[PDB]
Amino acid sequence: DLSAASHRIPLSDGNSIPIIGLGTYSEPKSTPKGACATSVKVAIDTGYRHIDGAYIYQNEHEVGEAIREKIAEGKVRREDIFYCGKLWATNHVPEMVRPTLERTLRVLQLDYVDLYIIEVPMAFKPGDEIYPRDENGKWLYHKSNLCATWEAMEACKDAGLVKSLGVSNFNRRQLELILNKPGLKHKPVSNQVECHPYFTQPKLLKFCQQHDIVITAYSPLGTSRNPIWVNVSSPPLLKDALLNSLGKRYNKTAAQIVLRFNIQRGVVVIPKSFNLERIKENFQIFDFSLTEEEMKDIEALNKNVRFVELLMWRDHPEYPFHDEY
Ligand SMILES: NC(=O)c1ccc[n+]([C@@H]2O[C@H](COP(=O)([O-])OP(=O)(O)OC[C@H]3O[C@@H](n4cnc5c(N)ncnc54)[C@H](OP(=O)(O)O)[C@@H]3O)[C@@H](O)[C@H]2O)c1
Ligand SMILES: CC(=O)[C@H]1CC[C@H]2[C@@H]3CCC4=CC(=O)CC[C@]4(C)[C@H]3CC[C@]12C
Repeated sequence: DLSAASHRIPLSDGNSIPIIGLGTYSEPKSTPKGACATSVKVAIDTGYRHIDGAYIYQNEHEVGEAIREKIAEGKVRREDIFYCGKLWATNHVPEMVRPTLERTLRVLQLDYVDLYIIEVPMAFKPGDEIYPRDENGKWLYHKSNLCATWEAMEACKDAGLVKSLGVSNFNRRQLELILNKPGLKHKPVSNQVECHPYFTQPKLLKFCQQHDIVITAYSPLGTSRNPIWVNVSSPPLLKDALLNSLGKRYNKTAAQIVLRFNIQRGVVVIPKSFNLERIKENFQIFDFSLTEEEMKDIEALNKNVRFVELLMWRDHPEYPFHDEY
């Protein structure tokens, strides 16, 4: 079915998305300059055809540098590359959407993005600062209006600036808001959420499937486990007994096992790695498959505990993690 040379799955709007991609978030202060660019280039050489980034990751220019260099040398045509960008909370005001996308296009120095998604359903105070916090370190929110922001996203697709529209960190309620929006033009084709064996997203996955929405699993390897923002109550996913046990059976690492798990269930995975060897390791998941019994035992590992809770925003009206799914 899926192979290293062909692993794109269809999107509801007629487009397709490579089932695996390279995540590009990396802690700014502790990341060498050019590391992201080198990684994207290595990923493209390894066979990746999907890159996931965000202006707020502060390396979107490196991502564009790498993509342009690979297109320039003839390694791939623009049409063979799939890039997903995101609209941060401080840019949800309708009039700000298009200018925000245009900036990303200018940073990448490309004509369009394959996918553009609302980064979080929560809106923050519009401005230069991506993390609005007053004197008391308190967070400066902003009234959200997903429907209105979505209409502005639709205009971007109508202008040909982006091929597919989607969302990230949206719960069932927030997804219905768009899906049932009066006079909806473009339905979201993807919802990027935390997904892995410890948080399988069983109910959100089935809901999305009912609406032909494809799920993209961010933090598919369980995150970098940075205590500054990651919930480490759960043990390291890649140290899991079953996952490592299964890895031995197929002579694959636990990481490869968890990635295969999600793609086999139709979930797009975007593992991040700026390490030459691990970039290629994560791509080696088409030369084997898991049995239904193993798939069930892996899914049974779900703990319903998120590595990415973002508790500091649990008070925001659009906080998505309060609801069951
Ligand atoms: N939309 C959202 O709200 C949201 C939130 C979080 C993340 N994301 C996106 O999702 C991407 C993926 O998630 P993430 O970066 O949080 O996490 P992740 O992909 O789950 O894990 C990354 C961590 O795993 C390491 N790693 C990679 N391959 C490995 C392997 N085979 N064995 C052992 N360790 C390995 C990486 O280190 P090395 O680099 O040294 O290999 C890094 O520390 C992001 O980079 C971003 O593009 C989106
Ligand atoms: C405020 C703060 O500490 C920052 C540092 C690391 C940041 C996170 C880095 C990863 C990330 C990627 C996204 O696409 C959405 C938001 C998140 C989940 C960021 C939310 C804000 C954080 C938690």
